[PDB]
Amino acid sequence: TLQQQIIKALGAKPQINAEEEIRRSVDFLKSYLQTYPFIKSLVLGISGGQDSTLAGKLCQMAINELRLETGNESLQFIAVRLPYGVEQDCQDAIAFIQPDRVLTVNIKGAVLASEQALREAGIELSDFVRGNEKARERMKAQYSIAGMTSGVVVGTDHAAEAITGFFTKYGDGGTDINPLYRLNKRQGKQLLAALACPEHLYKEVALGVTYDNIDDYLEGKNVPQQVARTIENWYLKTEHKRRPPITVFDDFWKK
Ligand SMILES: Nc1ncnc2c1ncn2[C@@H]1O[C@H](COP(=O)(O)OP(=O)(O)OC[C@H]2O[C@@H]([n+]3cccc(C(=O)O)c3)[C@H](O)[C@@H]2O)[C@@H](O)[C@H]1O
Ligand SMILES: [Mg+2]
Repeated sequence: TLQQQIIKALGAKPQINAEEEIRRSVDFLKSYLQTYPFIKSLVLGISGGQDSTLAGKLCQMAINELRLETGNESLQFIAVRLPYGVEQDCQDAIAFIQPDRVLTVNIKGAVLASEQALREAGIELSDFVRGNEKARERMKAQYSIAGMTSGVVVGTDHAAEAITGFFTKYGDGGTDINPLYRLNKRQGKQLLAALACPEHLYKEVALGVTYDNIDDYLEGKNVPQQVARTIENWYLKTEHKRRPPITVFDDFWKK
């Protein structure tokens, strides 16, 4: 079935052990940094929501352990707040993560500048397209920071978003390493609970399904046929987002 094929492709599991997965992600980040010792920083955009808070906690834990283990005082986790103009949840998230450094970059000025240049050329953006533009400016900011701090950009992509391609191509989807990949939405909550994250930090119509529908599907459960079709429709439609640019050698789009 397509469901079984998708589940395999995304590495999703019906049930996971919170603590064990926490260590799998942390050990992953630690191992990567020890393999590429020129990397001195982990950069992650924080929004005060479930995904970035979970990833952020794991990143700081990885950095904390590597410091104690190697003695390298130069390693650091950089949390980046990227507000558009002018949110107490972000402060709470920060207090929970206890990041080594927090940088605040307001992307409004740049986004308005990009839109003005486009407008003068004859292109007016719809609010929808402006949203992706915002996501890409956030990507740009994080990569500039990584470039100046010898770091890599950590992504928050997970199975529940990868399956529907619910991310901006080269926007929040533009990252270097994704420690949450394989987990579904509710499983991400499990990890946060295990980390004692303040409940309110992890507690939109675009899709024709709910996150419970998506997580159930990813867990291999029997869902109403039309819900399965909707989910698979999104998956098939967004394969280009989960693969490198298309070349004359590719044939996946021909099926
Ligand atoms: N090992 C690793 N594993 C995972 N991620 C890694 C990584 N090393 C770096 N990264 C990530 O990638 C980033 C570095 O890559 P990138 O941002 O490309 O930076 P970089 O590789 O330095 O790209 C710039 C080079 O491309 C040339 N360029 C660019 C564009 C157009 C043209 C032209 O001729 O028209 C030439 C430019 O002249 C220069 O030689 C790092 O900051 C980090 O975010
Ligand atoms: Mg997310």
